[PDB]
Amino acid sequence: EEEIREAFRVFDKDGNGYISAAELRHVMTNLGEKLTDEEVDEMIREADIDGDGQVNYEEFVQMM
Amino acid sequence: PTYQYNMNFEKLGKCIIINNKNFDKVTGMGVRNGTDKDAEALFKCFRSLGFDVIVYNDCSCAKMQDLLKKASEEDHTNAACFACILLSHGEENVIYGKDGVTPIKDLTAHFRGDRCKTLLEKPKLFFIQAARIPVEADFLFAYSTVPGYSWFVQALCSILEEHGKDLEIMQILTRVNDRVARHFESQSKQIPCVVSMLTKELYFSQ
Amino acid sequence: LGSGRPAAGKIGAFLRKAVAAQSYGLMFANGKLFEATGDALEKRGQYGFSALQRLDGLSRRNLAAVEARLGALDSAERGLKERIMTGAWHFRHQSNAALDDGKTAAIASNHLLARESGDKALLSNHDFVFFGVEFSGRGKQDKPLNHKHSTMDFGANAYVVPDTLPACRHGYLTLTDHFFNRVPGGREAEHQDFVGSFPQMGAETGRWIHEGKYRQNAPIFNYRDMKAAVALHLIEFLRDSKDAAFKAYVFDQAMQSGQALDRVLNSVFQAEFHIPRLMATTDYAKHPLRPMLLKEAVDSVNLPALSGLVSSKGDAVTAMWHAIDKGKDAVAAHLLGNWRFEAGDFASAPPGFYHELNYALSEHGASVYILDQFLSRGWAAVNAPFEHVNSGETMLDNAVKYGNREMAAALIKHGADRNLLSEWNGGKLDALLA
Repeated sequence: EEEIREAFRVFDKDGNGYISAAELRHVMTNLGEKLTDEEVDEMIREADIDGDGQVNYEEFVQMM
Repeated sequence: PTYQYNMNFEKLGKCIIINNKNFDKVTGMGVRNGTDKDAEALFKCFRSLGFDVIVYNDCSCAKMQDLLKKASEEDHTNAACFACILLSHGEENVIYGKDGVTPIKDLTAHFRGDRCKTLLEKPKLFFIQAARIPVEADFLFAYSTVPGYSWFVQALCSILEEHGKDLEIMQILTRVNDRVARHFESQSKQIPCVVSMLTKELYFSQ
Repeated sequence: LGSGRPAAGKIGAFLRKAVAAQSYGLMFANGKLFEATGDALEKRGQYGFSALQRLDGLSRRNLAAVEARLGALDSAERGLKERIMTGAWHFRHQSNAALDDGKTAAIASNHLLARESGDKALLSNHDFVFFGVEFSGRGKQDKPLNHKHSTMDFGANAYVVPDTLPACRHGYLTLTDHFFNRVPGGREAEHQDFVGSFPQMGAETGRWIHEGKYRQNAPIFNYRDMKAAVALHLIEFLRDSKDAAFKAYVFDQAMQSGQALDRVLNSVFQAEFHIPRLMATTDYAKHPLRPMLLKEAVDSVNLPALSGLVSSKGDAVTAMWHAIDKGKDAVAAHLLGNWRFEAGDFASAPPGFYHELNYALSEHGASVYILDQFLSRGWAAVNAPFEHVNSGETMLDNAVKYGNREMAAALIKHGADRNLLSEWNGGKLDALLA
């Protein structure tokens, strides 16, 4: 449960907080579990609370 | 009198079908889905009986008033009777137009015996379907306040398409009340009411 | 190459857990049925993980409810439970639209189509993809046993996915249709020959399925409790059943075969599986069950299939009328060039169409594209009033009646006499032009 906060930070584009949005797109497109490219669109839609092109992994786990 | 309305005319009469499916945002009412299927069933059914059915979809309150007003001012000498069908929302003695509400008394206002001599001594049929009263002479109302998934219109057509030319009008509407009463039990005890001011029996001969 | 490659699966397992929490968040917050039973939830802009925590909370309540109803299970009943517990399932979704391309099958829900452009207020579960559950376990490429769910033939193509897909970890199942929770009688059941061999059962199938005090409280179970629910809810029916022939077919022939078990579970219930938001995968199976018809493809916009369904100029005209009524633009575009009609082709009214040409083009929800391309070619009169429905009114009458600003703009652009409207339209036109 608490280890999920560490899960996003292992491949953070910077160091703390903001993660690249297009990075998470290509990560699920090839690396990790072999996901489908049609599903990738809907995952980033609800993820990016900013609604432009970034990842807020710290606040997203806290909000949900 | 033969205790039976005279049906020895050219045309059986006029039949107006009001089918208000969509309503304005000012009214705060939703779309009546499936009422296009009710309007199609009522058309081919009353046309089979012998009426000159004309359909009007999504009429305003001023359109509905002038529509029946111009209808009552027509010549009904060669007409055996007259029928009117209403498909819209309703509350208490009022139905919903696309832009507001109008009372039932104003829809039957210009159809009184003094204001319509050509339809005098002839029955004026009124079938109302209102989801969520004037007493004259030779008038009949079929008031139904039960929404359907409608059961009333489908039960009325299924009987008129089977016994519309052999049974009396009360025998038809009585079996309609029993058909809709069966649907309350199967769920797939609200029953419409029949207000009758008829002086004779109503049959549908040519 | 450290511990990041396995941990990369967290991204995805967390996003599918957040996207699924939104579809259930719409069901609990906006569901009218869940307020009567109190199972509703709060309102948020982005529904959190508490929506999924109430899914497990609701599933454990319904599981413990049927568990307390029976409790003492018979020895032969314990074997039937493990039979269904160990049986892999195949979920079937039917439709008429080409939802795959030969590599990936993407099936969107009824709500995801709205962001791109009654029952919806009662449940608010339209953010889920509907599936008919088959319990054969004879392979994903095996022929679909059941063609209809709740007497509804959805389409001619069946998209089958096994329960091994990761998206099923967050789905839920209802014993029948979540809205209409009444498994029909024997006369309405699909496989009539199987039910006909068991008489005393056909009178007990026509029932309402529920759990709570309200009749509409359709039982809801999560993936962890699907098999334990349909098994116990079946035992609850077998114990109350008076049929000596059917109470022996479930303990003998149904546990041996996978086809006999499906015929039992598809007749006692009408299982409905739901997957949130979207169901996109490459591991699936598409079986063309029946031939598709003309109207079937026009409504679901299946243009590749529509190319072969039209073999004459009459079938092309008939297909065009269906696109005008249902309001499909691309369907009219393909029929436009492949078949070159004339003005007199669409002059009359086809059989089965209770509206005429001019009124259908001006109906509520009609497409300006279907209308503009129809007036540009001149295949219809511009100001000829209707002679069957709303007589005495023109095209612009309906355009201003419903308030469609774009439809009124193209009608005047083709030369619509602004003085041909009735009194109930008058000068309201200027408020819609600009």
